[PDB]
Amino acid sequence: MLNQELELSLNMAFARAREHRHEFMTVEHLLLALLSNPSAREALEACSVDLVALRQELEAFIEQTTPVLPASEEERDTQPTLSFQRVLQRAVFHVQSSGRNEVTGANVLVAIFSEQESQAAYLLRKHEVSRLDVVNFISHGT
Amino acid sequence: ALKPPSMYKVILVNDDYTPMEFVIDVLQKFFSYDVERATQLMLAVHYQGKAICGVFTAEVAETKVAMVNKYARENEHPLLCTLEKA
Repeated sequence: MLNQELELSLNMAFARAREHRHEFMTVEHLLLALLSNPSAREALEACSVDLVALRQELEAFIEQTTPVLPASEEERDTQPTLSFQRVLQRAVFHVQSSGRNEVTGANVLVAIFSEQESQAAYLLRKHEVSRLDVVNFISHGT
Repeated sequence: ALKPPSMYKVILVNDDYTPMEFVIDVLQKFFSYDVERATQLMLAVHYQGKAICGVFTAEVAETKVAMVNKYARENEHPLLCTLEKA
């Protein structure tokens, strides 16, 4: 089960991908919607992330590459890339092996790092963040 | 030291049992082609042996390859869809 906030952030980015009529919702869509998620950004801020240079780089890349539906037919709905599906699952599955009943934004953030061929991850890694870093912050704070 | 993730070509591989109309349909449904081009591309597949249907981010292509392959599987034909690095 996902925490109220994460689910907001999801419904948020989803609702955005329909308004711009994007065929697929990617990780990049996610990592991005994550940028304005309490739990997520705290971690990011804590790693000294340019919350603005990211947002740009992502918004920008989401654009150049996300196929858009033909204005013609509406018998199609935003399909989650496989990568999205996987991130989301690696996070639910971990929050599950910790007993705590709710998955947090940061929980998902850590997940993204594991989709090694996504941009969202290359971005995060370009901004000097690392899984450890995010994880270290969530486990203790430092 | 690090590089943004490659782009992937999404290929269609010819086979002797898949009906061409299916291939054409797959091309139209999953790649937004009009009949003119769709039929051509099919002819490539058929005579070339394979054909590049489009080029996307690895993250996306993996997904198109999966959808095309299922549809194939669901409509009971061996039409193979693959991907390659740009």
